[PDB]
Amino acid sequence: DIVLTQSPAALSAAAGATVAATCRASGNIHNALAWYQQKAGKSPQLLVYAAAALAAGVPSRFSGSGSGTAYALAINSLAADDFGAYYCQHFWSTPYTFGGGTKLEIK
Amino acid sequence: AVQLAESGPALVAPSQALSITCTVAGFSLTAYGVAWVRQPPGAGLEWLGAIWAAGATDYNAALKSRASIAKDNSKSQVFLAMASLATADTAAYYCAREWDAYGDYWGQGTTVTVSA
Amino acid sequence: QTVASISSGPKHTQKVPILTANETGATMPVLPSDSIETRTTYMHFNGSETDVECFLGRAACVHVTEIQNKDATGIDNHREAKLFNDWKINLSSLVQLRKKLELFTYVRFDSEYTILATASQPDSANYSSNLVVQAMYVPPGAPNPKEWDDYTWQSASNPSVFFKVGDTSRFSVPYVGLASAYNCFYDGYSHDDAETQYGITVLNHMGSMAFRIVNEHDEHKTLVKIRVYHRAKHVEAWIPRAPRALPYTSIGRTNYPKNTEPVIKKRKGDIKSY
Amino acid sequence: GLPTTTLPGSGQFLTTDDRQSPSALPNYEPTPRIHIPGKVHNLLEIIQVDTLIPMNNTHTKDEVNSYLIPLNANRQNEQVFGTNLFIGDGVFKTTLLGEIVQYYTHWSGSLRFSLMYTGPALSSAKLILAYTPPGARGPQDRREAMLGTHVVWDIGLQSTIVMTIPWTSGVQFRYTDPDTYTSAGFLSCWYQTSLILPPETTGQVYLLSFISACPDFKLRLMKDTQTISQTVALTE
Amino acid sequence: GYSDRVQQITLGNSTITTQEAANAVVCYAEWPEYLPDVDASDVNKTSKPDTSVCRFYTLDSKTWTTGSKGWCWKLPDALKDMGVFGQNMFFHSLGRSGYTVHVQCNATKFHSGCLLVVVIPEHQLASHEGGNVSVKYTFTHPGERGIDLSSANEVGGPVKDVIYNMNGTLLGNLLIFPHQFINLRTNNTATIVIPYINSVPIDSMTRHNNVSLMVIPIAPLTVPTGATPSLPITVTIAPMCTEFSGIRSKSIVPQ
Amino acid sequence: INYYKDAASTSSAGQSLSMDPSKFTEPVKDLMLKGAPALN
Repeated sequence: DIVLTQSPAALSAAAGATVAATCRASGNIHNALAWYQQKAGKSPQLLVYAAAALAAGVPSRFSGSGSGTAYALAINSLAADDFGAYYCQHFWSTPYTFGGGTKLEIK
Repeated sequence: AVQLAESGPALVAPSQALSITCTVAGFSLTAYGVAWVRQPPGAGLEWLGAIWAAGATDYNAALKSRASIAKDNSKSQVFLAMASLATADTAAYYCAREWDAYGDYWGQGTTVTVSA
Repeated sequence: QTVASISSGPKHTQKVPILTANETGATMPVLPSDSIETRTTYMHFNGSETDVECFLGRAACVHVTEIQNKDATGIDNHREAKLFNDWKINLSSLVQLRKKLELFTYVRFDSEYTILATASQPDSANYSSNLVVQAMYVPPGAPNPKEWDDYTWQSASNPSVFFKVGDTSRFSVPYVGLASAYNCFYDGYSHDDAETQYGITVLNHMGSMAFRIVNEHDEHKTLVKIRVYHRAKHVEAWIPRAPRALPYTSIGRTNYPKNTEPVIKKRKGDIKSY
Repeated sequence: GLPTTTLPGSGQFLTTDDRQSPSALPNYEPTPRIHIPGKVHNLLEIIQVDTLIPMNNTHTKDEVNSYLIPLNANRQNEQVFGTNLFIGDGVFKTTLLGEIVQYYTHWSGSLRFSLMYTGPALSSAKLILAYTPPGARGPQDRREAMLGTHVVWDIGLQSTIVMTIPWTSGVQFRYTDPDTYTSAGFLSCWYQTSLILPPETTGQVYLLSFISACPDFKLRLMKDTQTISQTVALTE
Repeated sequence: GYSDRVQQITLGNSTITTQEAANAVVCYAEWPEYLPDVDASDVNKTSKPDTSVCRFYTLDSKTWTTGSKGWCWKLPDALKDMGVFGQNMFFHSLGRSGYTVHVQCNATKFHSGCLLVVVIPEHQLASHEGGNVSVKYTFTHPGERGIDLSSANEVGGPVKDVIYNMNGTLLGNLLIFPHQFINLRTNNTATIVIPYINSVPIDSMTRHNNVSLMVIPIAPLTVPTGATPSLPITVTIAPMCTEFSGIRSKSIVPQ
Repeated sequence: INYYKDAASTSSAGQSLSMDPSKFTEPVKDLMLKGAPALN
């Protein structure tokens, strides 16, 4: 079963900065990977499906990239809305395991 | 409007049977699959399983011998059932909808605490 | 009289026409009669309009240019002032005929040109001028005009046509390609050189048309737009190609702009939705 | 001098006229026709060639994955894909059939729809490819789908099914532009049994969808395409 | 007996067998032929160096690894350093040739993936800058190595987006060109026999490429668990009915 | 009736009468019959 390694556990940053969360995979995911954000006390919200494509209503500063086994969620000009735990999940070949998670703390 | 309302007992003794319903609005369960994902507080998301758009279920590889997902198409309800509850099952249980085979349209969840 | 579908009943057979292998690179000509029960219908249809003589053989606007009729005193080059204007003939400047022609890599046709001239006086005219346009077909190697009234417009061997503005011209030109067809595409160079241009060839060179107003000038300034319409005829086309998906950027090049919009339309929904 | 009367439309330039005209190059002898392979006489020849359908157009960008229809392992009774059969729009708009269709206003005749299976040779699947003719909606449970025109496709040594979309129309011609009166119906694939993968293989296998025209295909009333457009004239 | 999937192609002293094959493609149903007198304009007697040039030349093998976008070769350019064929190509001003292109990719019955093997006559490449920017000579003439479509854009190079076929046309519409598929469950080889396709009877072989061979992964390579995520793709090209005309000194191309 | 001496001056040729899609749809070496197995 495919095990997703998400890095790092946390990044303390400020608004306007550029943040890159990285998700690695034990097996080849073939871009069948999703990115979730989660604010405090909220349901997880799908940001980037298919490892590169933004979801509905997701603002154009999030950008998924990567293929094969290395996947990277980059935020260009982070804003105040963009704070919380971030998750990677693969949707290649059940079980659809998650990553470890990545927090973002206000600097 | 696509809505998925989780509804559980929210407080259950251990070594019992757990049961969460996901009441579905805005779509039919014959056409979309439903995924289950939990989140214990502090810890990250764990995928529990998925019932697909017709009956076939895939489960978390650690929890397969105790979790079970069923549904009722005519009632638009999805039934997560867990057995032999440990205190690691204390989580916020979410239900999703199959969206390009990804998980989306997450409900508000139910906090289910396993305690005595 | 031509059969569209044949009558077919229930088959329970080992000869299976609808299972094949497209790894062979072939499209098997599977009929509807091969997998459903059909009735006899007739075509009533020859296919005469999807013929390439009919497809590529109607007049498309290929060039729109400006020339002027004004007083040429002290004007140095007479070309920037648009007292004359020449055009290197191509079917690649305006993209509607281009996408029809770049469906093939080789095409051979007799050309038919219809040249329409329309006048306009945007300021200070007491009347509309009755003007004559000279359209001089200038093959490569002929002296190009530098003045609107120099020796080159005598056109002793250049074919030239005079027509009134508002009226139109019409003349045919034969297939003037160097090769047996025109190259719509050219995976090559003129010669073996590190800096020579790619793809642009003289294998689709068709000549040039120089345009001037034969009249001197009036008090007012007359803007004459010249629109060239090309109709291909006796069309022979070879090697059908993939259709152009992206917007063109240049004549004679297959280039497309950076950061262009996606040409495949995204669904509203999943792959399961209708 | 012959007495003549000059009719309406004299001095007009209809761009579709086919008349004679004086040659600007008298006595010009053009280059000989050598034999070039691949000569096209008629566009109904080359739309009978299958080309890949970008049927997974669920991505924000155009890539190779638009052509790949994903199959999944533990799936009974579900849907693989679905599309309406407006062949001058949607998934068909950019195919070779759908690009030449957009030069014409009316179409008639049957469509050739192929699916190539691409998974491992030790895998297996049964799929049911359904054509729903118009007047009904797009089918939703595979029971609604097999009431229409369908092919049950067992996947084996021959990786390609060829479904025809037969000409199921009361009107003799359909608009290539999407019009509701003259819609062609719906196309959908469903898991007929499931996809069984061999051991040591996992994940999704893909289908490649193809579209072409049957020999009864008709096209008429040539028109411009909405595919290509232009703002300024191009230069060298 | 009559196995359509087991073929032998012998050209010269070179032989290719395949046991898992589709039917070969003869492009536009014309087999290669020599230039007849009715089409010829060049008055030189052509040299037809049959067994020494009309033979298989195996190129360098490409590694297909799950994120491979594709590869493009140019003919006659991918054979410009290949034996006697490459020498006649530079010592003559004119030359025409057909080709038997044979692309090879074996796997197991556990592998999946699909290669579009396609021959495009006069695949004029697009510059990645757009505008009126040309592609330089050395990028359109890469030789045996070909163009790797997974590589980055270089200054003066072509665009390498495989979805737009390096020319502004979509990938799915390449099947109008004579093509095959190496679908790994079906065949491990693709054979395409190309005639001489040009608007001139004979041509310069150094300034111009007649056809392009593109080997494009459509469906991605999925290997079984524990396998290396890599399949070699080997391309073997043989000239066919090859004429050469206008013998002079050896031409000097760039690089 | 042609009113000019040049063959370029004439109008269109008409229906081309060939309509052979087999060089594009079946450009294969060995003849694959419809109904037969493609590869044996």
